[PDB]
Parts: sequence; structure tokens; C-alpha cells
Amino acid sequence: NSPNNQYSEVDLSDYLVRNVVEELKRVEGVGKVQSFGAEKAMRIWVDP
Amino acid sequence: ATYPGATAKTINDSVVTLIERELSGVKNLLYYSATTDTSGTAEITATF
Repeated sequence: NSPNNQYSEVDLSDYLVRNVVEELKRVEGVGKVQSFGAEKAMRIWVDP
Repeated sequence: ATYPGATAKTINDSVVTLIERELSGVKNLLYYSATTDTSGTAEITATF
């Protein structure tokens, strides 16, 4: 979480996916890590 | 794991980390290693 609101939810999910989920999965005894948050990605919202 | 042409950085960040994320928590895993070389090839050795 971000109590000071310095990081939006997207930044938290990005950081969690990029630097936490991998090292959590790399723990012995962890069978699966489901990330309830998606990695950052360049979105192109086109306008039809 | 083969991935022709691609230098070792690509095999290391796109392939080996993925497989290593599942190699943990395998039964009786003594230790595990993974070497990616310039031939576009990675050898991930799980030693039990």
C-alpha cells in the first residue's frame, strides 16, 4: 500500500509484479503467486 | 532451452527467470543453477 499516496495503484501493482512476485515465487514452499495487479504497459487508446 | 541468435541477456531475462520461478519447491531439490551462453542457449540444471 501507499499511505502517503506518492504512488498510484498502477505503480504499486507494477512494482509488485516487477520486483516482488518473482522473488516471492522464488521462496521454497510457494506453489503459486497470483498477482491481483497487472504490470505496466504502453496503452494506445485509439479513437475510431 | 534454445532461442536462436538471441544474446545471453535475452535468454536470461525472458526465458531462464521464467523457468526458475517454477523450479523452486520441487521435491528434494538440492541446488539449482542456470547458465546462458552466447550461442543463444540456456542450460538450467536442477540438482536433486
